[PDB]
Amino acid sequence: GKIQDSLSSTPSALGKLQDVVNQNAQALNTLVKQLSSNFGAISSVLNDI
Amino acid sequence: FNFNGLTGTGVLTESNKKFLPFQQFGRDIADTTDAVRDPQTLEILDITP
Amino acid sequence: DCTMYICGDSTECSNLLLQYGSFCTQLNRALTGIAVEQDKNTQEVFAQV
Repeated sequence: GKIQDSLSSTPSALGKLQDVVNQNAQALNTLVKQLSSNFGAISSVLNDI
Repeated sequence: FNFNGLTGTGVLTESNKKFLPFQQFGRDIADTTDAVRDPQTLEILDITP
Repeated sequence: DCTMYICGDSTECSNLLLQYGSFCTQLNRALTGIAVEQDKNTQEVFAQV
């Protein structure tokens, strides 16, 4: 019975398992955000250039 | 589609976005155009590949 | 810190780093992830009583 309340006590009880999906979404988000950099070129839009 | 010289590719659908009168282009996180106004008629359009 | 190494003490070079996006923001997250890990390892191996 204590296990039922302990899990519902704090939301951070699943920190060891929550960080797995947060890191995956964090790294993937930066990859698409990097597409806006022009890398010293005229513009970041390949269709426009 | 080719609006004012901006080449692109996708399906044009009706958009509920509320552009201010002095704005013409909408962009996402990846700096890719998603909303654009017809130069002749003042309705707003949505872009999705 | 990236700005002190790649373009240290120069404002002209500091501006040119912004056009690359957020490369060195990723590095700061990388080196701080292992930094916390080092302080963690001492706690499982020693702080057991």
